[PDB]
Amino acid sequence: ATRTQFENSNEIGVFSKLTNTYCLVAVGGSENFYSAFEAELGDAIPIVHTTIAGTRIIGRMTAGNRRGLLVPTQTTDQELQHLRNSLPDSVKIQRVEERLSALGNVICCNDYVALVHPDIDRETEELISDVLGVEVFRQTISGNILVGSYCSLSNQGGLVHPQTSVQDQEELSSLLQVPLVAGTVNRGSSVVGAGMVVNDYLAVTGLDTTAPELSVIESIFRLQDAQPESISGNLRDTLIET
Amino acid sequence: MGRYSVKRYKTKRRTRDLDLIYNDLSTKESVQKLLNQPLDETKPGLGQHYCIHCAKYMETAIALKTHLKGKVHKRRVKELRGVPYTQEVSDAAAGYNLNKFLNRVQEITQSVGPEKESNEALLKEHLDSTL
Amino acid sequence: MQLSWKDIPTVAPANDLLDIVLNRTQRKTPTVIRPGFKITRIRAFYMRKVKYTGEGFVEKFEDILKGFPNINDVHPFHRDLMDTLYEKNHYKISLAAISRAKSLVEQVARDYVRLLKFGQSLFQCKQLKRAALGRMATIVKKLRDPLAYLEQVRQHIGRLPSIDPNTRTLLICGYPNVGKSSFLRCITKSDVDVQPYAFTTKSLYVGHFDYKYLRFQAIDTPGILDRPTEEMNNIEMQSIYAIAHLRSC
Amino acid sequence: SQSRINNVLNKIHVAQPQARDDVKRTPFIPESVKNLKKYDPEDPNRRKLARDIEAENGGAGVFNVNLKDKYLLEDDEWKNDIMPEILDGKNVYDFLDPE
Amino acid sequence: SGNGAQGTKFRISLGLPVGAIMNCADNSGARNLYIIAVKGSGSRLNRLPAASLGDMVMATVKKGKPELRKKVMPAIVVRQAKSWRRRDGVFLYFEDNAGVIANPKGEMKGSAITGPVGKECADLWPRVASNSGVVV
Amino acid sequence: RIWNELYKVIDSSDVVIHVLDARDPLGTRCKSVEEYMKKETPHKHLIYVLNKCDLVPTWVAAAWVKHLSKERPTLAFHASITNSFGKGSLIQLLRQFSQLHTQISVGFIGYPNTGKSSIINTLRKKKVCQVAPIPGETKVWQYITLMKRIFLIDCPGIVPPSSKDSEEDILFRGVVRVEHVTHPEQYIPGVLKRCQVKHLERTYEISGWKDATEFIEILARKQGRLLKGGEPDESGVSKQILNDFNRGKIPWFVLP
Amino acid sequence: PQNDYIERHIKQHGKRLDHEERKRKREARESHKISERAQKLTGWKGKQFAKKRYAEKVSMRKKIKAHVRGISEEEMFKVIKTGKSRSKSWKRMITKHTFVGEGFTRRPVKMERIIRPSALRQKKANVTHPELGVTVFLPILAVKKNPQSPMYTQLGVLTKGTIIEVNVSELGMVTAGGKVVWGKYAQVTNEPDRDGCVNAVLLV
Amino acid sequence: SHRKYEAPRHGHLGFLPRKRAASIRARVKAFPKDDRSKPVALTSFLGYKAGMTTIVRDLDRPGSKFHKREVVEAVTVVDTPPVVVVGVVGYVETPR
Amino acid sequence: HRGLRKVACIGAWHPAHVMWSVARAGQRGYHSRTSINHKIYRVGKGDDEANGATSFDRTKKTITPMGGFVHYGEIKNDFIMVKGCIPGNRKRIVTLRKSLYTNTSRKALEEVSLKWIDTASKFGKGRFQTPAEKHAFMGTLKKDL
RNA sequence: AAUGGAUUAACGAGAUUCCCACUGUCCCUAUCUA
RNA sequence: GCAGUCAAGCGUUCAUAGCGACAUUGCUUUUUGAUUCUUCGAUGUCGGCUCUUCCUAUCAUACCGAAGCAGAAUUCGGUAAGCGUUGGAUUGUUCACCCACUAAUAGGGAACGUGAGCUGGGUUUAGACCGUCGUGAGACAGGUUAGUUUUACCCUACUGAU
Ligand SMILES: Nc1nc2c(ncn2[C@@H]2O[C@H](COP(=O)(O)OP(=O)(O)OP(=O)(O)O)[C@@H](O)[C@H]2O)c(=O)[nH]1
Ligand SMILES: [Mg+2]
Ligand SMILES: [Mg+2]
Repeated sequence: ATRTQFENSNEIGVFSKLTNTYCLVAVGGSENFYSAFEAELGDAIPIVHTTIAGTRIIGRMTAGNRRGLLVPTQTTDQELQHLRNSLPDSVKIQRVEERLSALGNVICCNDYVALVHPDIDRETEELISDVLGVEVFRQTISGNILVGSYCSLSNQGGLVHPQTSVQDQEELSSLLQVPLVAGTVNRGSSVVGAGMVVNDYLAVTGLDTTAPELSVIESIFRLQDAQPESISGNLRDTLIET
Repeated sequence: MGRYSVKRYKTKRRTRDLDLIYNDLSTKESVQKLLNQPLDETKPGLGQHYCIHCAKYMETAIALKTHLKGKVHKRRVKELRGVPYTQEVSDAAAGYNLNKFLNRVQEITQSVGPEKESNEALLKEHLDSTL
Repeated sequence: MQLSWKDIPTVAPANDLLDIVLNRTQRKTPTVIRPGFKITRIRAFYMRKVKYTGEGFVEKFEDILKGFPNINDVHPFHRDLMDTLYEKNHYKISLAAISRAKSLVEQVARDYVRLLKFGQSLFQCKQLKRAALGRMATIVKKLRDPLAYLEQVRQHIGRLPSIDPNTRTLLICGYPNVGKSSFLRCITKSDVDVQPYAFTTKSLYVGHFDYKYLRFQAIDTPGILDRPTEEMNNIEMQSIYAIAHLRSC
Repeated sequence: SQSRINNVLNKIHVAQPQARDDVKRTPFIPESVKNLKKYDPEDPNRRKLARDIEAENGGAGVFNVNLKDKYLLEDDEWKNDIMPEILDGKNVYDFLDPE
Repeated sequence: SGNGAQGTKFRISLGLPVGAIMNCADNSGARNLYIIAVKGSGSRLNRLPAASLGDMVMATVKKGKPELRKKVMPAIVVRQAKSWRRRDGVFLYFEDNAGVIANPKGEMKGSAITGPVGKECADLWPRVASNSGVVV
Repeated sequence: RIWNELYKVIDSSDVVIHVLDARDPLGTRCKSVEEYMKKETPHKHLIYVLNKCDLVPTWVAAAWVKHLSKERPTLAFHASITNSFGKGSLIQLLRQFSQLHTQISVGFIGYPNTGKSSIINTLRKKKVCQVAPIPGETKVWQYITLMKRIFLIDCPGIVPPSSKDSEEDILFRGVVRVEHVTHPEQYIPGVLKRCQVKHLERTYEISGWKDATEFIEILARKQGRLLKGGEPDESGVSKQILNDFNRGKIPWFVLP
Repeated sequence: PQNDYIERHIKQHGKRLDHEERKRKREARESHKISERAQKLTGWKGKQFAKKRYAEKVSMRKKIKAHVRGISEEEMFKVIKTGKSRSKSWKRMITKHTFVGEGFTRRPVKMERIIRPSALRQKKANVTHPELGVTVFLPILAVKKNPQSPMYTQLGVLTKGTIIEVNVSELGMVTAGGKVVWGKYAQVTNEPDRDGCVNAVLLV
Repeated sequence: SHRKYEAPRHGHLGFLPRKRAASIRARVKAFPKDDRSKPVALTSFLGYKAGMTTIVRDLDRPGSKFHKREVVEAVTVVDTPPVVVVGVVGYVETPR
Repeated sequence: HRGLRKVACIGAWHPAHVMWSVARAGQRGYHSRTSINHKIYRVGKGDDEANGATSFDRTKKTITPMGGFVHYGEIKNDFIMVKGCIPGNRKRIVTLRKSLYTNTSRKALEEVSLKWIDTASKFGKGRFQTPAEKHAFMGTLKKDL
């Protein structure tokens, strides 16, 4: 768990993408946001400056995991060639054409089980299961249509937005096979997917994230080497006050 | 540019277009949605009596009887006979994505074609039985 | 509003506050008329200066009555620190004197515009302008004593610590010269003096610490001597309502 | 209260997977990350962190990051060359392939 | 720019002047918006404050729920239908005018956005881009 | 100027009649004026008149003059000329004050659209004054003479500048010309509260209605007044209802 | 914040290094700047400086000591040209102040000739008393003697030297026999055109 | 009166009198001064303007929102044949 | 009355002279001007074939658009490609001074890199770059065989 | 109150207010012909 | 403003024949921020579209000064007119007052700038109605409606041209 801010915005998942085996950042202005990932990840995995369609918002235009990576229609051939040169030859890269272009708001995923937008086509439901190698489920989180913004995942656990019902979590945790908590990030912002990035060993959120808000994120994602998620019951007295 | 063409073909007064209308007829689920819209206050026939070919609401059920028996509505039937001219037809003409183009023409000849004609046959089976 | 009072601009004494507003309507408004003008221009010239000065005193008075924290219905703790420290009677009387002094400026301004519309010459319209400014200066010179009191309660109310009664606090109470200041210095980050004499802290000092992912604030007391139990020093009386009202350990 | 705690219970009551498969799914931490040192802020010997490579030649608005020189080719001799991207008509990225 | 908008905003064609009715693109319940003023605007004799793509305007609602009508509230324009210039060599325009409504911090009121969202608007405002189903 | 002509005709007159709406006199009359009459001009008489009493039933208008008889004499009246009610009575009431003053100016104070300048037209029994259902008729008062002694004066109507008293009953009294409301559709649930179920169904006669947003389109499809493109005009139907509330085409009255 | 914090910062850090040099070199120069402001400040800044500089010499020397004109009729009458074509120069308006009586009830506009306006009607007057030196705000009851004609007695023009009949109910004076006095005679002393106050010395 | 709505002037007073020039070749008013250590180098040049065209360019500009992106822009093309020298002129500084 | 394309009030009653700043009608254009900070992109050579080809295009073409420029012929000399718009019109003489002072902004220091030069015809809505493209796209014609 | 008053369908180159449609009146000016 | 009080000065020499700055007291509708919903006869015509210029008594921006000025913000005060001061809503209306933006919505002058530039909306004929007064012709305390002044080619000024 680490507090980091893009230029003065607490929104991290808009501006950055983080998988188990690679990280993607924007090119905005100065390399202060870029080095704040290398302080935690280092030389081990490639952290790549890129743009998608000449934009900074690359955490919401792409969607991928440690197997594959998906870029939308409007990605130029230079920005597609530039990603392939940087990444090693393990990760699959494929340009996806669809009706809708925001792949970040639409495909929430871990390495293993992904959710999609309900109005997504049957042709790319094939393509997601081919590249990412994951099981695809058509689902809404409490009847919200954008699953990439209001739900974050990893192989450890997942975090959902606090308007989600108690029944809807247990119904949806059967599909994802991970523990889930209705949580808030960046002082009560419901948008929990764009608020933070997370993989199986690191979480990066904004400076507005408070000290009780790090308590749930550290617990439900099991970040330290001595946190089996059972201590979120010992953190109940913090959450009763919050 | 002119006087008459500006009055009807501004960006404000644009009709639907020929591309989407072929998609609405092509399956049996979207036909049953448009024939059975929920009634709306902001629509001319209060959200009933909608023609699918001409994207156009009619005032009264009498105004469908006199609309189908006209040379205006027999354009749009004759207009929607074949392949609906996507972007892919224009790219194939320059020597660019034939196999993307020819496979879609292969599917309209085989699959999407007789599914559309078995939908337009049922509209005349329905709009004569109710009118 | 709640939890803090820093947003009160100032107040000048009556020799300065009269000096500002009457200088304001000389620089802003036009100032040159001639006796050969039309009577409508000369009448509507002095109608402008009476009303504009009249609003000039009220816009300063609306900056006083809006800023001060309205001691009744704040909270029975914030009311009662200000009872011992600021003496509710002198607080409520002086602000109600200005609210009386605000409404009298509106009465003089609405009369001497209304009487001025029948001035038939320059030598008559000039005198209604001067009498309209003089009777406003009478209200200001009479208000000389409550303004100097309100300046000094403005300089002290900004420096009070920010506490919330509904939040979880803890009170540290005991005798003077015991160690309750030195306990506060080691428990949290706060600049509280640790000098070895009896009454060092004369006001409530607050420091913040964190236990189990939360926010705790530690309120220091001045330290007390009970001896008659009914009357007590105002330095010492600040402790008792910090014990009575504040619902925490 | 007993009408408001079920709102708070929506955060506290965690979800359970019900275990719904035969297939086993395990998290993945690459061993280069495990072998890596932890970055220490004040250190006589720490890694450069291109924040600091930026600052020593110009500030933040004037340093120019080469987006190249940081990627993996089979030969680093041609890491700076230029894709033509257009010949006479019909741009290059539609023609290239394997074989 | 102002509050909320991260970065700077380039010059594009001003499509929407004062008193221009435009559609509403979220699921909040408003159908059309009605602009009364444009923030960040200039000041010149006899001009009209004109909006563009990716601006924040103060806008009222003419048709919608009676909880929402008769109160001024900020709004962000996401579609223009006046042709502007992307800096790669193309002009483009949308089918209609559209805008979503938000608080002055720039945070969305609804939960989803129907129809395509402009690219220059999605760069300038992050909270729009979280709720945008379609970009461009 | 609307108060400058009021303080001219209060100072002039001897007996000030005050017209009160028989639909709702207590929300109608004034609040600052009656308190002013006792403090600076105590020798004046300040009588009430309840007009528009054919709009209300028999026992209710007889109940308003009895409750108000404990402070003022409060005549009961109908303001029309060809079939009047109380024509000889208020003439006989003004023969009592002028006999005490053995000229006497009598000004007609009141609330707007309550019928000041139509009672002079049935006292003079000719067309002296301008009458129209829109509120803002006269800018100035005019001397109107009968008996050689009593002089009728009609001030323009006076709205007491209180904030509440309401934000929206200002439409329900005949105060604002209702063409100039920015949104008239929200006031349609207000007139369901005043007007009963049978009275609204005796005039428009269609059916049972629920949820006033539905009731407007029940009327707008029956009137056939609709925008180009098959669209019911929510403004132009709500304007006609809010006029017919003020012009008295629908029966509504506050119970005593 | 967090009660008084500058005076704690004075103790634990000091004012400055040269804070005792600069402050001492202020009033060494202030003997030269008072003579500098008096020769500069052209135009009303040399007026209010000289009014406050002269108020300081008075305040320091105290510590050393410790140890009817004729009113025309062309004024107070205004030509009111009435009608559509403004040619009816008949009507007149009193432009000076007037007591109007308790029960007044204005005459009709077609019938009247002389106009007493609404704003210039002072009912009450400041009644100062020479014996006991107390100014009491008392209402006016009648206008007995008006100079410069007997005509403005009936009208009520209240310029100066007008003897008015003022009640005394709050004072409660005791007469011979002690019944009680309830009214007196007072003479006004200032023109009420210059101010809305009407000052009247009660004649003793 | 006092104009009631202040507004900027229409037109620039610097470029007056607006009149036809003296020749089709515009004269040069002032040159870069002299750095008397430098090699000999010419200070101006003259050629013939001919048309416009468009240019795309990969903008390499630190700090901008178009850093490392492509930008279309319009240039002029001025026909510039080699120019041959025929004379030398010397100037004496006077107090005029 | 008396027109609408004009200044209405040309003066007040004092001074009794039309002042020198009230925008009368007269000559427009053909003034001399000086426009500074124009940036050279490209200095081609006359003997250099393929001037319009950048490092990307690699298509042997000259900067002369098809059918030459409009109201001006072919280029076949040295040229300067400078951005923005020089005051003047076609077939006119310009004079190119150099910078008058050491410029300070970072815009004076950027190393430009051209990626494509347009050479479609300016005499119409031109679509093709080289006359070999037009014969490639249209196919053969009736006057060809 | 036949010095005539209240009411009202139809009609009006009569006087006033608003709503849809519409548009260089306007934002902001440009261009073509006689 | 009136009525006192105090007294450095002034009054041919002068305390007390008599004036009186600088201060201050008399209430001018109620000592506990409740409100005051009070607009009280502007007898008279300029206002606005376009456009230019000028004062400083500065509303913003430059630089200083002083205050419980921790910062953040915000006030008082000086030098300064280079530059900038808006878009709308109700009456012929300026008068009078809101809505929002903005760095700020500063004040004035030039025959209360500007009709042989515009406007005729309103100012002033003859037509007609209602109200008051008159026996009457008619006038008005008054309200409403309808309604003709139309060069420039002259010398100068100014913008351009030999
Ligand atoms: N049915 C009925 N209508 C009435 C009655 N009295 C008045 N009205 C109507 O109410 C309208 C308003 O009367 P007005 O004389 O204009 O009242 P006002 O607004 O005070 O008039 P002004 O004093 O000139 O301003 C009239 O036009 C009548 O049509 C009544 O007694 N019965
Ligand atoms: Mg101690
Ligand atoms: Mg009426």
